[PDB]
Amino acid sequence: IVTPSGCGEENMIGMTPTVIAVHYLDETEQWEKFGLEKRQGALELIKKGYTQQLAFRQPSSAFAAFVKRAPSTWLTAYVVKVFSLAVNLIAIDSQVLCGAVKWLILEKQKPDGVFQEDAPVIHQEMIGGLRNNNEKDMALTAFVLISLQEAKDICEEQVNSLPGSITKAGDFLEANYMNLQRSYTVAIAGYALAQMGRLKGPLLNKFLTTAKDKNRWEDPGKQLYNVEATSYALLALLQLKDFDFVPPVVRWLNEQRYYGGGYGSTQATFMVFQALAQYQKDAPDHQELNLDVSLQLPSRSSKIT
Amino acid sequence: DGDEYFIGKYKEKDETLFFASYGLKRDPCQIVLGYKCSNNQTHFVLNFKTNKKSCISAIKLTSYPKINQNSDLTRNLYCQTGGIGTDNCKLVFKKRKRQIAANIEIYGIPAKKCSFKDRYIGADPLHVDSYGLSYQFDQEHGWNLERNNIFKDTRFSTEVFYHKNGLFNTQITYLAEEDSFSEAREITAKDIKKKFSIILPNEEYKRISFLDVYWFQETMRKKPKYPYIHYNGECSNENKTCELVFDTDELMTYALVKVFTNPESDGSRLKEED
Amino acid sequence: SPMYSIITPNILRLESEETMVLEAHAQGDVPVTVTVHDFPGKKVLSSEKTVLTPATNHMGNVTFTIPANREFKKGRNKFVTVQATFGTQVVEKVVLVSLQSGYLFIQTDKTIYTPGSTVLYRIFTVNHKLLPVGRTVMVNIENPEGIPVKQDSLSSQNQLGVLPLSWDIPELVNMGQWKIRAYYENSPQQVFSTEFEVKEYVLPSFEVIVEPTEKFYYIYNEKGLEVTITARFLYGKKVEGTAFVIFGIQDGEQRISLPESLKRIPIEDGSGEVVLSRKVLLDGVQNPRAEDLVGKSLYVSATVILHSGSDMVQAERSGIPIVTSPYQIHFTKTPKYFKPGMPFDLMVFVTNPDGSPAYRVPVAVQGEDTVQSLTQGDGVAKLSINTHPSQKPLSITVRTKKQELSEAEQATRTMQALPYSTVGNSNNYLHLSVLRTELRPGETLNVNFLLRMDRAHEAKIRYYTYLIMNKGRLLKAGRQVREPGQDLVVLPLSITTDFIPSFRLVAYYTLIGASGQREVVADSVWVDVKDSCVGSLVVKSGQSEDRQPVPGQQMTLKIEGDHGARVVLVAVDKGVFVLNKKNKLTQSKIWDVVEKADIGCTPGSGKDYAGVFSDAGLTFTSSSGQQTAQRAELQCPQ
Ligand SMILES: *[C@@H]1O[C@H](CO)[C@@H](O[C@@H]2O[C@H](CO)[C@@H](O[C@@H]3O[C@H](CO)[C@@H](O)[C@H](O)[C@@H]3O)[C@H](O)[C@H]2NC(C)=O)[C@H](O)[C@H]1NC(C)=O
Ligand SMILES: *[C@@H]1O[C@H](CO[C@@H]2O[C@H](CO)[C@@H](O[C@@H]3O[C@H](CO)[C@@H](O)[C@H](O)[C@@H]3O)[C@H](O)[C@H]2NC(C)=O)[C@@H](O)[C@H](O)[C@H]1NC(C)=O
Repeated sequence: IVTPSGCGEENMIGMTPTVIAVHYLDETEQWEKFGLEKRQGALELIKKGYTQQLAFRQPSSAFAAFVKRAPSTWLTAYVVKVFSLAVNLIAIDSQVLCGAVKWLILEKQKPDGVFQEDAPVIHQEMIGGLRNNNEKDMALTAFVLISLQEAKDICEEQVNSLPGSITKAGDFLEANYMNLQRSYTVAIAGYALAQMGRLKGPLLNKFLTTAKDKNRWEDPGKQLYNVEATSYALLALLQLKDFDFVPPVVRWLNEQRYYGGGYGSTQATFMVFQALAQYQKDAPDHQELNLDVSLQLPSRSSKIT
Repeated sequence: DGDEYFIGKYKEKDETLFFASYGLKRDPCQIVLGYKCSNNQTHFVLNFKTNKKSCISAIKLTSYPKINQNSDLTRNLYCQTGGIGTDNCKLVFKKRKRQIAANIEIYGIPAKKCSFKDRYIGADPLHVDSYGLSYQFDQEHGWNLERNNIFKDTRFSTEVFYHKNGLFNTQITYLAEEDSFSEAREITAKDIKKKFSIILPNEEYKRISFLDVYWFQETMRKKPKYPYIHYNGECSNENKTCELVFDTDELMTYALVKVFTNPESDGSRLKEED
Repeated sequence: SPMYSIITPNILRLESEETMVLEAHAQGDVPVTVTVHDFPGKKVLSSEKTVLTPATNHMGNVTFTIPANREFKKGRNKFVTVQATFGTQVVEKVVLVSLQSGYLFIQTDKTIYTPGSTVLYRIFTVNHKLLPVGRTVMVNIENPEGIPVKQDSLSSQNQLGVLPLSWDIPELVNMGQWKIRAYYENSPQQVFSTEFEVKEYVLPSFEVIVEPTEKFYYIYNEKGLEVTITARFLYGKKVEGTAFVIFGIQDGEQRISLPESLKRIPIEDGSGEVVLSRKVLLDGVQNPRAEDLVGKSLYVSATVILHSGSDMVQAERSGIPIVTSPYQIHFTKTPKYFKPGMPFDLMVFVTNPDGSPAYRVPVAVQGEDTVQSLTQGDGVAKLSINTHPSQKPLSITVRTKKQELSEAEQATRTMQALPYSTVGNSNNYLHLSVLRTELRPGETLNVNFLLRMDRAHEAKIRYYTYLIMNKGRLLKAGRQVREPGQDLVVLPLSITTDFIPSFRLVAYYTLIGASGQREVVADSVWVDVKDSCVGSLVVKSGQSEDRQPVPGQQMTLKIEGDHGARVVLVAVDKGVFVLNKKNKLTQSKIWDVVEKADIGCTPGSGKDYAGVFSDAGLTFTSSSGQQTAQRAELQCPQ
């Protein structure tokens, strides 16, 4: 729980952990040992931060740190995803988010379907995995595609090019999955492709064999990357509904016991918490069991089923 | 193996409303989970009704022992009230002196996405219709033909009526080989009244050439009273939106329509017959 | 400044009626809107509006009904956020909902069955008002191993609470304790049980009871233990036969028999006289000290054979206690907190050491003198002791001054009491002490509102608001003015048939603690009523008791009951009670089930006002920020 204060960029850093904690508690049904309506104050501060973010609105129906500064594509996608994930507690602006989605699709995207950013964010802590300038373009495209698919459930009646942009991005990233070096980008690209269902065959090989030790997508520094990639894997498996590899990685997750804290350890925490929330929501208490047991007797004509 | 009678299309990814084995020689049945019977020498009626927010998708009855009689000569299963797409139907099945047992499973799908467009279309509808039978054409005029292996009935001249797996089917009027299938439309239960109409595009590449209708309807008797489906006006090139009205003696439960388009069509199709 | 607060029950049930109370301390017509919406999140369930009346001093006689929702469903339990707004300010609180939507009373026609018969049972689906309600029930019949052999699901819509079901026992079946487990369709954890025998038996022709002249046992008896045999036919006549009597000791999960005390006696005209000598009992065990038998009970197993050698009636009076003192003291219905300065009455429950209440027995104190009382039919005595005004804890024991008895046979037990945490050291308490008598419907109870404030601000308490909590609901509310100069007021409450089995009478009033600051002083007292029916259902014969009934004859039964009630009859032989009298339906069982499911277990007067209401089962919240805790389970701890 951190008080939301600062500029447009700083408000996200201030109020993101409270938002992720509130959603995780809501989905996990573990509110009984958190404070007995501390959610009231948490959501009041969240609404205050939402009003502060709205105060820096731009004519393009997007959001940014400065009123005069052009919005960033990654920042717009992150804001859209965060506001779309919170559509069950408080009222959220509908037309503004749809306009931001249309601006991202029609303007901040090449005709081939590749999204390109022009204004990098001021702060260097919330960038996450984009610090290394090796595969920035396709990583940005995948993140934008994920945010757009997350927001697809509402703004479809206001955007008509969204299915076309999604198809273009998926068909373009299908052929680029074999030319990736860093591991966590491989994981996130696999998750993005599996979101629609374009992760099958040799791609899974790169998810299984190319990964180091089949469970850790480690990189020099930024340990959170690992769990981030971990979460991606779970989501992909949860999209494919496979129980072969999920329990071991879930058990490995609990051995870390990380709850944020540090320099720019916010985006990864949000992604892992939302992945865990989806995991809890989708995974049943058991595995599928539906038997249809019949028997036949040489003395009875009917089949007893 | 057993005699399997089908209403609707089976789906492998859905759940069953219930499943019970019924002794057809019992008088009366056992009320399982709260559903009533009516058993006679010639009839077996199940007044099933569910208490879940879902709509019936299919019904399958398996009769024992297997008796070598074709199922397409007449009709055996039908929901007298309601039917497929509703939450309950009065399911009537006619028995025989040899059949002594039955096994009834009924499937339902969530009422939210209560649609059948994903199962009656198949992969390629261009050559295969909803019945799963291939299309046959004649070289006399390069058009379609007629099938004579299922249950059919006629009332007036040039009237087509087909009944298979609880599906009632009609074609107006005939289809050419070179025509390209465009799309399809569905009608839910909430949009169904005693009389209703449709509006379809008839401009540029969307010129109407051939239409087909598949539906599920109720019966008050073993012999049904077919709805009086007739086209109103002329689907000419001038009127941009063509319309079609339906007059029903018995209330319908589901409706599916497929659209066939050909810009080169003249808007009229009829053989040189009188 | 105008002052506002909320009064709500600690737990509310789905598909029922709940009542909250509002008070204004703000004369004037002010509307209040109460909104119930689900938790977690903000999704609306219900909304009600009501305007207060200055002429009525603004009591909240406002109710709501929680919707019969369906998406409430697994995982951890669920909470509900209840909100109130009197136009200008907002007060909300978290409350717990209960899957225990009601009670299911499964009653079978018998207790023991044979393979090849029919189990007939009725499920009575009541709600927390013991009233018929329509729900859906899932019933399972479990074998003695623990796996169901049949399951069913019925509905109680327009059935008036009676769900009659049946089951056929196969002729090739397993013998033992068969179970019926029925629970509401919405609550899979609300399992109600009914265990019945399946055995290969035959009807006994008489009941034998073995009764002691002294219902306990004493270590230092110089004569022995005398038990007598009453073998009477099930139609109330007298027998002629012989009997075999053996004894034993009821240790931990075992039974030790004494073949030396294997006696045979002639039952002389439905009577026997068996004497167990002390030497035989001493020789039964190998303990040099008899005092080591304290804490263990004996059992007498008798078996009476008729002179015809026909029937075989083995009866056991298990649990004959061996105690130095024949009286045992309890603190079950006595609070664990004492009131300094205020006289602290104690609810004394002295009984025979196996739970049966005593009678005409006094109570004594080590230091106090000349103070004694008497025990009425229920088994509760009364006393009054003045307490130390300081913070010294009080630990006292109950002694007995019964005549014709030795001073070494007086029981004792140390009791721990904790001082109340008065806010601001105001020394302001509350005591709703009631005179202990036999409470009956249609009578008047003179409830006393004991008061102890200071002369500085005693005259500023204009009125007292009392609330009655019965079966976990606010039964009634009321007010009584308190003019200055009065230290005691009496409320002649007309106790009706709706106060059964008990009622927590809690009282609350506002206060200012030493500087312009809001406080609430409140307390509740446990009051129990004699446990008769809420209605009046009796059965008798319409004849004039001319002569005895004869087999095959008709009698015109007379049944007296309510109007619009559905009475179900069951005629069952007492031979099943001979073979197995366990698990029988009685109104006392119904009231015990209610009490075990009641929201309160501690008598009241907790550490603080929040503890006071937690014991009383209430949630108070106001704009000042004062709030109580919450509980998530269904039954009280331990
Ligand atoms: C054998 O039993 C079946 C039922 O299991 C009988 O079928 C039922 O027959 C009755 C009377 O013929 C039909 O009732 C009709 O109801 C309409 C409603 O308006 C009414 O207008 C008609 O005049 C008639 O009373 C009922 O619909 C029918 N049920 C089905 C499912 O067909 C059958 O008649 C019996 N055969 C015998 C007794 O020979
Ligand atoms: C496309 O529309 C065609 C014409 O519409 C029908 O006919 C007349 C116009 O020809 C419509 O208006 C009527 O005009 C009359 C004067 O001729 C008026 O007296 C009358 O009150 C009415 O206003 C009429 O509403 C419309 N329907 C009918 C049933 O007449 C039609 O002929 C074509 O079939 C249609 N194309 C389709 C249906 O595919």
